[PDB]
Amino acid sequence: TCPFYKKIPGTGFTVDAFQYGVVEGCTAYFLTHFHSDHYAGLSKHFTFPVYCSEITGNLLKNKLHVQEQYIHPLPLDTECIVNGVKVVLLDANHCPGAVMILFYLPNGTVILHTGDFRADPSMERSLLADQKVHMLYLDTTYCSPEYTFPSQQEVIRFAINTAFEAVTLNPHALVVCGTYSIGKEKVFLAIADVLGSKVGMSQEKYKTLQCLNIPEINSLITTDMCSSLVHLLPMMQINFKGLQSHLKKCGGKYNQILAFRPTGWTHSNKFTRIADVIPQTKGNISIYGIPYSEHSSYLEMKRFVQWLKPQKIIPTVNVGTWKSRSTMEKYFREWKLEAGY
Ligand SMILES: NC(=O)c1ccccc1Nc1ccc(Cl)cc1
Ligand code: NI
Repeated sequence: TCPFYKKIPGTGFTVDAFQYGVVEGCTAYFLTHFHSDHYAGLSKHFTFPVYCSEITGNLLKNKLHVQEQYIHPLPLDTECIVNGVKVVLLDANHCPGAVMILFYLPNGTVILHTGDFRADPSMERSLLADQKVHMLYLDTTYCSPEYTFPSQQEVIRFAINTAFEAVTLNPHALVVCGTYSIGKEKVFLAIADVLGSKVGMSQEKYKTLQCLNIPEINSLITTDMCSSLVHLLPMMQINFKGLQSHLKKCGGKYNQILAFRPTGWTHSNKFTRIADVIPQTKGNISIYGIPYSEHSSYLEMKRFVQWLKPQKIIPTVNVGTWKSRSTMEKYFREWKLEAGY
């Protein structure tokens, strides 16, 4: 059974609703981004129209093998008509190809669905600037004031400086970066650039990256592990056992590993500043957890909502518990009161 918060009222549309079989009355299925919790249920045998970004469409065709006849890519920042309803896709500042969707209902109601997003002041000068939004379907992943983390720029600066220092001190050190989905590509691209290397990876991960429309990508990545001093591995392998095993396979080219695990928020954010972050170390292996978020912090979310001033908010994350739901509702009321709205 499809939950109410994935249905767009007054339309034949659903958002990120592929795991419920045939949804009654749904004439078009929207997909905000290529993360598995959102595409769950899509496969090569799907036979209904899917609306999405160009990048998401590349991944559907090449990774999930969805037939081309059912994939409907739309350009960003452009008014489009879908089954008689005006829609716009906006960049979500999440992972590559991730969008927010604006729906202009026949009755005059306007709905924004954020998908997954990291709110930014630049969104205040998108096509959102024009008009009023009645309903906001909101990515509430980190809707609580304890959720603080640095800018993506500060986190990248830390990674680049850490990697460049380590490898300049020891030219026989290998850098390893963990991954389990698209998103957070800047971490490994920025480290490789400072080291004057391509990023080496599996054939499957190389395929995925070739779908993302990243400029000059052929100059940045490779399947030839031997040529590269920055390697990607599955996130599950970023531990002392997994990294020891990998070092053995490199045939005496390297004698040290510096590894990075990009996480979201962790509790160590409530104690430590980014500049003060230290690794876990065992012998010749060191592992840094870095707080590289592709979701809004509490403060970024609050600013966005107080700027937009929607009439109604519908959370799409943390909706499973009464405690979570009551906590979010109390923050929404605070924000409204403080705004003078
Ligand atoms: N869920 C809601 O819609 C809501 C509930 C309780 C109190 C306020 C609310 N919505 C809101 C908050 C802040 C702003 Cl700026 C605009 C709308
Ligand atoms: Ni996501």
